[PDB]
Amino acid sequence: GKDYLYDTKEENGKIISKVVFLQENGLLNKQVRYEFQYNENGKVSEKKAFRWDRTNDEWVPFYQITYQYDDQSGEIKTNYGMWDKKKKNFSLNVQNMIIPSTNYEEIFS
Repeated sequence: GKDYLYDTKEENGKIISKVVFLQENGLLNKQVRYEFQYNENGKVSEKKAFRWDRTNDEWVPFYQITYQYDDQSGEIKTNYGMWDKKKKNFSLNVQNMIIPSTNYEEIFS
């Protein structure tokens, strides 16, 4: 079965990072690391996700989402890109999607 151990760092009131460990059949492995940055209004502006590379034991960038907010829309506009290991940017498989504002807290995984 799957259980999860979460390690969350907060600076004052804001989550800055979260690591998810997968617990499965008595094993414990790093699964994903999230890092968060915030706009001037204190809302999340950027989420970066890292994979755990077991060949080298290091966090490697995986994807990046940026978030834009609108007064009247009730909607958050998100722009996602995957890490391109040659270009060293998030230019692969770029896609846009809308999150309802009511699901804001789910950004923190």
